[PDB]
Amino acid sequence: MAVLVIKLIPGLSGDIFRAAVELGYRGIVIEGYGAGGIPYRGSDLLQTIEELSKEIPIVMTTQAMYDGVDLTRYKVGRLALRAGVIPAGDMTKEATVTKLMWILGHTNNVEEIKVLMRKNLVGELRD
Amino acid sequence: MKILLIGMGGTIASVKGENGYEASLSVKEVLDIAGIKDCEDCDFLDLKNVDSTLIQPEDWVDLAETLYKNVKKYDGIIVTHGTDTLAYTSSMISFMLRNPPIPIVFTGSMIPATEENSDAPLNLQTAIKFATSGIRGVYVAFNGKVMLGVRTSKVRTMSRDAFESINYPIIAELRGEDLVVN
Ligand SMILES: N[C@@H](CC(=O)O)C(=O)O
Repeated sequence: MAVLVIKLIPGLSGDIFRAAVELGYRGIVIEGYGAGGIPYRGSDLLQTIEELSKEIPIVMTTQAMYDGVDLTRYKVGRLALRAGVIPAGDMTKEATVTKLMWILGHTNNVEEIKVLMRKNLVGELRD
Repeated sequence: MKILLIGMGGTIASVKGENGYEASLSVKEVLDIAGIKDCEDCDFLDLKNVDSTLIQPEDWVDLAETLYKNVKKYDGIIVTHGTDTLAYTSSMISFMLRNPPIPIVFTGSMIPATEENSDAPLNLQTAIKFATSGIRGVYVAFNGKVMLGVRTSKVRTMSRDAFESINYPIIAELRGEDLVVN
């Protein structure tokens, strides 16, 4: 039920994400830019995630306040999907993190955690 | 008819004494300082009395259990909470207490019920009015609005209108003594 939430900034590297997983963090939320995505150059970030995404849930939400996320909208988004990133859709940041903690509270099957984060449990998400 | 008021603390319950020290009112006293005469047949239950910044995930398990054991006994529950993590709790409770049979309304205030021009009276009056509606589920009442608890975020830090429903319509808004749909 230990979750790390890190804000995406230009040039951020996957270094601290490897550290989190080593530290026993069971889930990670990334606050991306706009409609969501990952840089494919300038850092090891994308490769780091394509790696750890299969091992722990990696969720992407937006730094912006309104309108949420859509990883299909851009190639930067689509790549993050291909790397195994779980979109947060139109969820609030509070909903996204508590939803994750609650799910990790009784499962660790990344692939299952992923179908769950994409399902509207209690009115928190448009699915 | 029957409302339960659970207290968790926060600015709403705050009182600064003559010294660095900080004191907290109980949920019963908050209601009475806020000047709520309406609430009748209303019970009180003080779970915590802290600044919401201190809230841990275990605090949610406590709250969940309490709520789950009172949902059948009451027509409505109100939970007063500090604003810093109010939206964290409301979200989490929405997940834990899957299908609530009654309205459960989280509220708080940016200005302690103690002081003048406190937003406590409005928030509580709003929470109570919605606690007595027919509408089951988890909600936040703030600045005259009712918002789905799992779609609410704190958007302002030094301002009465501190909470908004994000990408989701307001459940109801106050308009005199009448709660209006959206
Ligand atoms: N720091 C306070 C802020 C408030 O309640 O307005 C708390 O969350 O307890």
